[PDB]
Amino acid sequence: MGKPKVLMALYSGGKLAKEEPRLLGTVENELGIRKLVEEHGYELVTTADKDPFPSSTFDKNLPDAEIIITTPFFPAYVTKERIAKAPKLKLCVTAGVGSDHYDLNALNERGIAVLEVTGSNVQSVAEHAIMTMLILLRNYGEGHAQATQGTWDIAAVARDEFDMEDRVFATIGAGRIGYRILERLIAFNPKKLLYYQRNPLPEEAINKLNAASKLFNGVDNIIERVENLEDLVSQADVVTLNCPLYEKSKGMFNKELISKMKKGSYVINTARGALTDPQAIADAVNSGHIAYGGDVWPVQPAPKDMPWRTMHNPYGKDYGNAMTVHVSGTSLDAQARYANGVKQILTEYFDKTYKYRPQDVICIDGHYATTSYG
Amino acid sequence: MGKPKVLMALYSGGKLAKEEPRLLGTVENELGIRKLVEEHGYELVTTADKDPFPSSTFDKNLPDAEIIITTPFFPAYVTKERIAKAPKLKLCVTAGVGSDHYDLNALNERGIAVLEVTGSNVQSVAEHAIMTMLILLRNYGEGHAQATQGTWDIAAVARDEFDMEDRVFATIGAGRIGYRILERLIAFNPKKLLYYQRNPLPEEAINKLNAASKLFNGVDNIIERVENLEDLVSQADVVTLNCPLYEKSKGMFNKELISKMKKGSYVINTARGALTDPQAIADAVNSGHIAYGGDVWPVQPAPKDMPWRTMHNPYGKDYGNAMTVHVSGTSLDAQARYANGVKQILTEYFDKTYKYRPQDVICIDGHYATTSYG
Ligand SMILES: NC(=O)c1ccc[n+]([C@@H]2O[C@H](COP(=O)([O-])OP(=O)(O)OC[C@H]3O[C@@H](n4cnc5c(N)ncnc54)[C@H](OP(=O)(O)O)[C@@H]3O)[C@@H](O)[C@H]2O)c1
Ligand SMILES: NC(=O)c1ccc[n+]([C@@H]2O[C@H](COP(=O)([O-])OP(=O)(O)OC[C@H]3O[C@@H](n4cnc5c(N)ncnc54)[C@H](OP(=O)(O)O)[C@@H]3O)[C@@H](O)[C@H]2O)c1
Repeated sequence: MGKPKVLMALYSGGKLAKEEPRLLGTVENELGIRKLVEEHGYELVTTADKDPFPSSTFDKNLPDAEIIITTPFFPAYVTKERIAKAPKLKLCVTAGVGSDHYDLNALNERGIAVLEVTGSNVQSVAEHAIMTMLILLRNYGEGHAQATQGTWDIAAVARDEFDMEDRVFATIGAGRIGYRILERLIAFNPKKLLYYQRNPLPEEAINKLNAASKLFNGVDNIIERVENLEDLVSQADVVTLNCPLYEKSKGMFNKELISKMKKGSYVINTARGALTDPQAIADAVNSGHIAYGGDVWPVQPAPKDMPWRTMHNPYGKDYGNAMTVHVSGTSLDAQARYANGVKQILTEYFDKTYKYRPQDVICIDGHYATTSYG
Repeated sequence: MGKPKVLMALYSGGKLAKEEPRLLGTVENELGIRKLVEEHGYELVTTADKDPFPSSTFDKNLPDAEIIITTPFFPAYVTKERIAKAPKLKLCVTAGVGSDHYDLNALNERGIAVLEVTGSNVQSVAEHAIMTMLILLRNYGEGHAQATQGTWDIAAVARDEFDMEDRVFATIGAGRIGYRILERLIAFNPKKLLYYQRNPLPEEAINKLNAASKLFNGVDNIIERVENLEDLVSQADVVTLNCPLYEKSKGMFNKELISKMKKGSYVINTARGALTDPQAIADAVNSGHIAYGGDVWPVQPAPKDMPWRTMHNPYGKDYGNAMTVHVSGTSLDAQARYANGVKQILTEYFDKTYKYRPQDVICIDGHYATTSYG
């Protein structure tokens, strides 16, 4: 019978966040939304203590949580069991983009509204995917290692060092992030750009890439839709995952699909870790069939023993692994965007106007409100 | 009174090169030019033993060297002293691009011709410079470290993690590589692109970037020439070096010029290591004033104790250092290009037609033949 609770789970930044106000996505700085939440008579409970269910600080504040705020880089998994003891939950907001860590179906069954700050990090992840591509293709790991450990073995680096130019790049998903990856690839003079999704790209999108290809490289018709998944990964040197975890996309990048790729190919996954068969990825990196890079993991924070943390090609420890901890969507520039985004969503809710941006809505009124989840 | 000698100094790749025929830039594979050299009655002496002067295999074969072939990634320093005991030297060819390791003035005084495979690696280095930018700005080092050493400290990565978008990129040199860096930056939505050289860019080059800016980002007039060097580095978040080591460019990026940059700026140098004051770079990285990345060093191979091998920002060992061993110009795709390039230069010379590509000529007939050196 207390005040209504806003329960927010973010990662902790300690003294770093206390001295860097731009680290808004931290428990310390609370996205800057404390004044607003208290202006409207709500109790703001912010915590980084999100696991051991059901003993966490997060779990213990579920019974009076009206609004739940999470963040994908350090995500409180809002499962059916947890939704079942949050009886007055009305709204879930993701501080960022990516809401697979909710049980969206159980939330619909309760009429729960689910919002994201769609578009706050689309450019940031696209930069991360391009960086990953460049790091793997050009063998930055061994090139940096040679400089770090005092030697000068040019041939060890160059033996696995390829240009981006004249490679074939394929993307599973040409949405906001996927398409933005294609855009930044054009000036690298690819041999061909492939894409695979359930609907064909718009025309002016195909025309924009072809126009860019013509201006930069004098090449035309560089983009092409492949409709068979095995056919897409067979033709490509580099495949990026830029689609969502939507149930039948569970584990789609499995042992068989990896086997259909050329030996020495590259897999980038800044989308969702669970799109892959995680051990099949590790097997294929450690065998040298592929190199792998990305920042999303199947379980976050990732276990110490997670096989992706020690994957490498046979050539050496610094060959073929460009993993990072989940950071692309939470650069300082991105954090400013989605902190302001969470503030606008809460303002609309508190003022009881609910004039949300429609692209921000993931679930509402008991139904999905987007193709990005299901 | 033996046959005339072709003296070639390349790096060694051992069993790697013996099993990878694409490693043409190695002693093992000899650029594929042995048949041609012997077809014309020449003795091909290939060696990776290039230092201790005057005792090296390289030095000991100078007295009968007619053609000298070097490579910048592992360069035999053809100094005045060494030219003085190569009395029948006629031609020096660089297996790649970058000929600062010759004494070009002493070669002119002898009428020595000096050739490069201009353009063989322009795209490869531009990819390396962009990769370096992305690695430093986005804090890949700590992001990769966190994943490697079993932890999950999101805030440590994000505290120094910025987007490429809305940053100001400045290039010292808008030649083939510099301009190609600008081209690949456009789709990253920069705030502004600056450049600094002795002559203004052509018009259709300015128009190509502005056209690309308009198509991708809806922005116009994105390129701008700055004429004061301190003024260029004051305004920029990222400055790339893409000009040559031409005597008064010796040590230009010194303590003072670094001090004029904003704290937390970035310096990329895929050009020549000696463009910088090397210890001033180390001082400014270790103090955190800048981050630094690149693959060229003042002395190659770099000493074990070279300060750039252990530079890092105060935040940690994996902050602010993106050094690699000199590899960008020697990717497998690049090696195929400049091995064929060295073959054409030798064909023209052996057939005594000398129909060299004019862009390949660095010195000839006692004079410089390019603005890229002097
Ligand atoms: N690493 C990070 O920090 C970070 C940050 C934000 C987001 N993300 C991840 O990136 C993902 C999407 O990014 P976004 O916001 O750009 O998504 P988006 O804008 O919704 O675009 C997704 C695209 O993927 C396509 N797609 C959907 N299901 C597919 C399937 N099964 N196979 C192939 N293509 C499919 C969709 O087209 P059709 O509907 O026509 O198939 C759509 O065009 C999110 O799910 C999230 O997991 C990561
Ligand atoms: N890392 C690698 O593997 C690798 C491979 C190849 C080359 N490189 C390096 O990259 C350098 C050049 O690359 P490139 O082949 O693209 O050269 P380039 O085509 O000759 O272009 C050089 C540009 O720099 C400008 N410039 C010359 N001197 C300058 C100065 N003092 N200050 C500012 N700008 C100046 C020139 O314009 P103005 O004459 O109008 O000033 C010219 O436009 C080479 O010197 C080499 O050291 C590295």
